Amino acid sequence: AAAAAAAAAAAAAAAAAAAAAAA
Amino acid sequence: SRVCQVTGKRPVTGNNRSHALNATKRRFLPNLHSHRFWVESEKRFVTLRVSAKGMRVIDKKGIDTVLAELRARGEKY
Amino acid sequence: KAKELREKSVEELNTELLNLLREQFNLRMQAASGQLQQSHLLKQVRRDVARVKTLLNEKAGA
Amino acid sequence: MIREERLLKVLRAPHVSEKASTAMEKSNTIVLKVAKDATKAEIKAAVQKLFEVEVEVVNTLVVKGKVKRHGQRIGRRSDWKKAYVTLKEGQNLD
Amino acid sequence: AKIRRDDEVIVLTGKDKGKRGKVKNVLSSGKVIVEGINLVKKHQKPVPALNQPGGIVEKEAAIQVSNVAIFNAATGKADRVGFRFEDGKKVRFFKSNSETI
Amino acid sequence: MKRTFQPSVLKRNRSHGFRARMATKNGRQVLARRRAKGRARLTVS
RNA sequence: UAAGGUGAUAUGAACCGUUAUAACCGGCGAUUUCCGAAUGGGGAAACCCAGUGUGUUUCGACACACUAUCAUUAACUGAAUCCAUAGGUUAAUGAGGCGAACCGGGGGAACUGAAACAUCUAAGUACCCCGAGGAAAAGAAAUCAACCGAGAUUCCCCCAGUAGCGGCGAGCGAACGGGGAGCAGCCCAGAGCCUGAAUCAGUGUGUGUGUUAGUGGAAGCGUCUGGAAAGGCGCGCGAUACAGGGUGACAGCCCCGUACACAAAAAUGCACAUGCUGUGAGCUCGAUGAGUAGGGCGGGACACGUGGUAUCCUGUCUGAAUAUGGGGGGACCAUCCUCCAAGGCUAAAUACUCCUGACUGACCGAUAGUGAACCAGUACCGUGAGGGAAAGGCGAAAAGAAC
RNA sequence: AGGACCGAACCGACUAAUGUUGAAAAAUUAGCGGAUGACUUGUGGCUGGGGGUGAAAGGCCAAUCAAACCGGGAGAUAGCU
RNA sequence: CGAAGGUGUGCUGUGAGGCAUGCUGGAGGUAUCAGAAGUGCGAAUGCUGACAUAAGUAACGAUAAAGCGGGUGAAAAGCCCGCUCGCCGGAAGACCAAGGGUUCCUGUCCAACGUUAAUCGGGGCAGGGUGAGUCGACCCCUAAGGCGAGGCCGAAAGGCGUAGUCGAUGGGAAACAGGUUAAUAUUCCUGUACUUGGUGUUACUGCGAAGGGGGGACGGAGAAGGCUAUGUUGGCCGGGCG
RNA sequence: UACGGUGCUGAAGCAACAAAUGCCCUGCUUCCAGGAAAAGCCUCUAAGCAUCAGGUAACAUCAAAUCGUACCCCAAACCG
Ligand SMILES: [Mg+2]
Ligand SMILES: [Mg+2]
Ligand SMILES: [Mg+2]
Ligand SMILES: [Mg+2]
Ligand SMILES: [Mg+2]
Ligand SMILES: [Mg+2]
Ligand SMILES: [Mg+2]
Ligand SMILES: [Mg+2]
Ligand SMILES: [Mg+2]
Ligand SMILES: [Mg+2]
Ligand SMILES: [Mg+2]
Ligand SMILES: [Mg+2]
Ligand SMILES: [Mg+2]
Ligand SMILES: [Mg+2]
Ligand SMILES: [Mg+2]
Ligand SMILES: [Mg+2]
Ligand SMILES: [Mg+2]
Ligand SMILES: [Mg+2]
Ligand SMILES: [Mg+2]
Ligand SMILES: [Mg+2]
Ligand SMILES: [Mg+2]
Ligand SMILES: [Mg+2]
Ligand SMILES: [Mg+2]
Ligand SMILES: [Mg+2]
Ligand SMILES: [Mg+2]
Ligand SMILES: [Mg+2]
Ligand SMILES: [Mg+2]
Ligand SMILES: [Mg+2]
Ligand SMILES: [Mg+2]
Ligand SMILES: [Mg+2]
Ligand SMILES: [Mg+2]
Ligand SMILES: [Mg+2]
Ligand SMILES: [Mg+2]
Ligand SMILES: [Mg+2]
Ligand SMILES: [Mg+2]
Ligand SMILES: [Mg+2]
Ligand SMILES: [Mg+2]
Ligand SMILES: [Mg+2]
Ligand SMILES: [Mg+2]
Ligand SMILES: [Mg+2]
Ligand SMILES: [Mg+2]
Ligand SMILES: [Mg+2]
Ligand SMILES: [Mg+2]
Ligand SMILES: [Mg+2]
Ligand SMILES: [Mg+2]
Ligand SMILES: [Mg+2]
Ligand SMILES: [Mg+2]
Ligand SMILES: [Mg+2]
Ligand SMILES: [Mg+2]
Ligand SMILES: [Mg+2]
Ligand SMILES: [Mg+2]
Ligand SMILES: [Mg+2]
Ligand SMILES: [Mg+2]
Ligand SMILES: [Mg+2]
Ligand SMILES: [Mg+2]
Ligand SMILES: [Mg+2]
Ligand SMILES: [Mg+2]
Ligand SMILES: [Mg+2]
Ligand SMILES: [Mg+2]
Ligand SMILES: [Mg+2]
Ligand SMILES: [Mg+2]
Ligand SMILES: [Mg+2]
Ligand SMILES: [Mg+2]
Ligand SMILES: [Mg+2]
Ligand SMILES: [Mg+2]
Ligand SMILES: [Mg+2]
Ligand SMILES: [Mg+2]
Ligand SMILES: [Mg+2]
Ligand SMILES: [Mg+2]
Ligand SMILES: [Mg+2]
Ligand SMILES: [Mg+2]
Ligand SMILES: [Mg+2]
Ligand SMILES: [Mg+2]
Ligand SMILES: [Mg+2]
Repeated sequence: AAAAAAAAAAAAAAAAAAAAAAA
Repeated sequence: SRVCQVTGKRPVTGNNRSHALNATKRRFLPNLHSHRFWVESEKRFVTLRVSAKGMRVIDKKGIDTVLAELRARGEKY
Repeated sequence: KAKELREKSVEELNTELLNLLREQFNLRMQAASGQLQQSHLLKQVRRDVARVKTLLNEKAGA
Repeated sequence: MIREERLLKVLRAPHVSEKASTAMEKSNTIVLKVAKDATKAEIKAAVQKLFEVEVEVVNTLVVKGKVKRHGQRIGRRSDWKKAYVTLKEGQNLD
Repeated sequence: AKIRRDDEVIVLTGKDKGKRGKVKNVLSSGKVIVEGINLVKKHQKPVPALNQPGGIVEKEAAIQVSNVAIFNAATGKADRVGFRFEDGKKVRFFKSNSETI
Repeated sequence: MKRTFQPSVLKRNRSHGFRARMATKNGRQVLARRRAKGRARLTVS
């Protein structure tokens, strides 16, 4: 048959800062 | 509810104006009491959610005519 | 065939309905198995039991 | 007394499987495929009246229909009811 | 409908204009099937059951109903067929020489 | 960890079912907003 | 109407049918499971449990019908109570729910603009709620006007961005008057006496018209190109039809049509012809809407923000005259002019399109046009409200590649 | 006997290392605290956004909280990029 | 006798451009002069689709562990079978509820899925499969609580609440052992049971409730006694003399 | 014998000891922080019903409906 198992890339969820910030 | 059972005086709305004209919303409530009215053609007492102008209009007319008008308005008085 | 099915009595239409139903049941049990080449008889008996029940419904009460 | 057209409407098919054949030979139980809203007393009265065979007790279950994918669109097969009608001791019914 | 089942038609266009033949059966959309004129060479892939051998069979495929016309044998031409009410029963008739089929 | 959907069909039908939508006043406008939207299943039940 | 059909992907077996009970289409009926206002009680919507009455019963039980709540009235009753009263028992008579926009009413913001912000603006806008109709509201002067005069309401164009209102800022913004669309006026405030005539509402027989199936419907050939001609070439004909859509390449003359001319047993919207049931016009005399108009206080609507503020509505206290009387004429007073509130009803012009048809497009042609040319509010995501896609094209005909 | 003791279930989360576009949008390993109580947990109910709840950190309220999410006002506004 | 469009060339214009033609395409295009614009893209961390790059690089997801022969096929490290080896053994074993919804079993295929191969599979396809008086729901009874006829209250919506009526995670009658299926079993079959109701027959007489009462009907910790599940040892029966 | 299987037969089938968190236990001792509700079920009667109905010890006879019963269920199938 022809399944064509290619759904769209919904990838990006969130983020954070979490970094040593120069200040 | 807050209804004069004689004259149908609903609580109206308006604005409290300040002295500096700041506006806010308010509710003018009709002056209500729960008076117990003496009829004669029924020879008993009956209560009414009457206002004070309702007590004065019943003072003017007589209670039985007002009860005729209230039953013609269709309510359990 | 409803022209002639008007021209039967009420209990005769009832018994016609019952015997049509026995034909429908035997055709149903046949076509469940490998026992039916005349396949149109199912449709024929089903439409005709619809007609007999319709004429019962229009006789009884009217 | 049950309606005769109702007893004619209930039984829809027999069943055709290895378990059905072995249950027909080893225990004298016919296996039927019956209507969806049948019940035990109506099935017993119908199987005693139509086939004209003495019947002890009836055992019913509801087969859940599968979910197939014909073509590419998914679809639901229709559920139904299966009934193990046993027969009396020493009594043939094909 | 004009072009009915029985009558010998003559086609007006196609690979075989100037040929003619009978009519076997008319389809839904308006594609009649004539007696062996617009034949097609349908290849056949076989089957174990159903009793089909499998080969080139030169059966007839369709030709559209606005390319056929009734073979007016009283003159030899093709002739558009009109209609007429006769006896309370609508029938066909020609246009050239106006006879009723 | 313990994720934020521990499914239980009793609570599911009791809080988002058709009758629990039909009981209130802005629940009947929820069902009338999905019928005009023409959805497949109106609620869970 | 009918020679072909048994809906679509979808071929197949099985059939039915060719003069009219095959099929197709329209009218009227009958069936109309279960959930849903659900309405017999319940509830995790599409399930469980009933009771009463009527039947039949091979006593195993099945079948049918009924049973919500309130509003109204009718009878039965019926407490502390003496009559009585609430209450309760049935009975009928209605409502309930959905539905896009438009309408009227009850409530009612904020971002924003003011180059900040508080008066103001945004706006009585969005939104919530109630009620009714195909329209709704308004509506027959206690209105204007200006010493002339007009004589309901609504809507459009002007007057006019004028006169005004305005931390006189931002902005808000009439009316008088004039041109048009359309124009319809009546009743209870009550008695005698004509005593059934105008009248409208509801129920019907007949005509005509329209809708829901439909029918007829003109007129072309030979040749070269080509796979095929509707193309080129020459030669004809129709036209109250050359609007359009197909057809193997661009067809008035191949097909379906349109122009025109007809057709409906049945339901039917309407103009009515008009019967029936309620209904009374008509005359005279009288009556002239009271806790009301006004007033104090606090608010709101008029363009009008308390300003010198008219006029309208009322939350509260008060409170007359009543036709020789009263309201208004933009504070207020006196003459004049005009009109008669405190009880109703009323067609039209006007607003709108979830729809049902016909028709048009200096509208889009698959990242456009609705989100959706396709089996889309679908897949899918979200507990849930909700969010929400992609995805058209072989050919002319499957002739879809025998071997 | 006890908000007693040492310690597995069970609740946690103190230190270190590993991972950190990992096996995992907070975990594994080795140790660690409580472990008859102000414990812990199953199942159902309740409190709704200036509101809840809080042995109180502005914490938690569906991987989001100095005021959730979804729709609407709405193409808010933007002397800014 | 070949339109748009696509790809090449040659000419020409001050430039945006224009014309002619060869190939591909297979049905539309439009002079001239005017008219109206959704009218010109290279940039907006622009939007969607496609394809690069890092790159055939990191990784292949528990440091419980594999090895050999025989079968199957075109193809065996992973499948089936056998022999060894290892790991869990208060679990990495068994039975369930919640939850999921045919994944369970057979036959067939390996396109896609499996982080690789695959004849294998919880993948595709066709067929099969769940049997209840006693298990559990449904039912009777209530808790926290929900809806709540009348009622009270509230601009409207509605809020609260009595009668009631729902609401289990609790209370309430009754089945165990053995055997079979590829797939069910306290359900099927064999043996032995038990419970609540109708009906009817025999004997006997105070029965009846929307009521009164008893009971149902209840904490934490601990301690002892009796036991049982269950194991160990002997005996007994059968097998064995390495 | 289809190497998968499948049918008939089939002896012993006791005793001692240890022993649970499970049972007696919804018990007993003890503490204070003072430990669900209603129906089943037993019983008393008012209404009334008057030897009619009913009740209860049997005895026979009929019923027990509908729904879930596959599979995973500390997981490759639920939530990630
Ligand atoms: Mg304001
Ligand atoms: Mg069952
Ligand atoms: Mg043609
Ligand atoms: Mg959903
Ligand atoms: Mg067809
Ligand atoms: Mg109901
Ligand atoms: Mg019930
Ligand atoms: Mg209900
Ligand atoms: Mg503001
Ligand atoms: Mg502000
Ligand atoms: Mg500002
Ligand atoms: Mg009106
Ligand atoms: Mg008036
Ligand atoms: Mg005058
Ligand atoms: Mg015609
Ligand atoms: Mg014609
Ligand atoms: Mg072509
Ligand atoms: Mg007056
Ligand atoms: Mg008066
Ligand atoms: Mg006054
Ligand atoms: Mg006043
Ligand atoms: Mg004044
Ligand atoms: Mg005032
Ligand atoms: Mg006045
Ligand atoms: Mg003046
Ligand atoms: Mg395209
Ligand atoms: Mg699109
Ligand atoms: Mg301790
Ligand atoms: Mg640890
Ligand atoms: Mg410890
Ligand atoms: Mg908030
Ligand atoms: Mg702080
Ligand atoms: Mg959070
Ligand atoms: Mg805020
Ligand atoms: Mg913007
Ligand atoms: Mg705005
Ligand atoms: Mg070419
Ligand atoms: Mg173009
Ligand atoms: Mg080109
Ligand atoms: Mg074209
Ligand atoms: Mg640039
Ligand atoms: Mg870019
Ligand atoms: Mg990339
Ligand atoms: Mg590469
Ligand atoms: Mg590198
Ligand atoms: Mg490297
Ligand atoms: Mg590597
Ligand atoms: Mg691995
Ligand atoms: Mg590894
Ligand atoms: Mg090997
Ligand atoms: Mg390996
Ligand atoms: Mg080990
Ligand atoms: Mg396990
Ligand atoms: Mg599957
Ligand atoms: Mg398996
Ligand atoms: Mg298999
Ligand atoms: Mg391969
Ligand atoms: Mg693979
Ligand atoms: Mg599978
Ligand atoms: Mg039990
Ligand atoms: Mg209950
Ligand atoms: Mg309660
Ligand atoms: Mg309540
Ligand atoms: Mg009420
Ligand atoms: Mg329970
Ligand atoms: Mg229980
Ligand atoms: Mg199993
Ligand atoms: Mg059994
Ligand atoms: Mg008691
Ligand atoms: Mg205790
Ligand atoms: Mg023992
Ligand atoms: Mg031993
Ligand atoms: Mg040895
Ligand atoms: Mg199971």
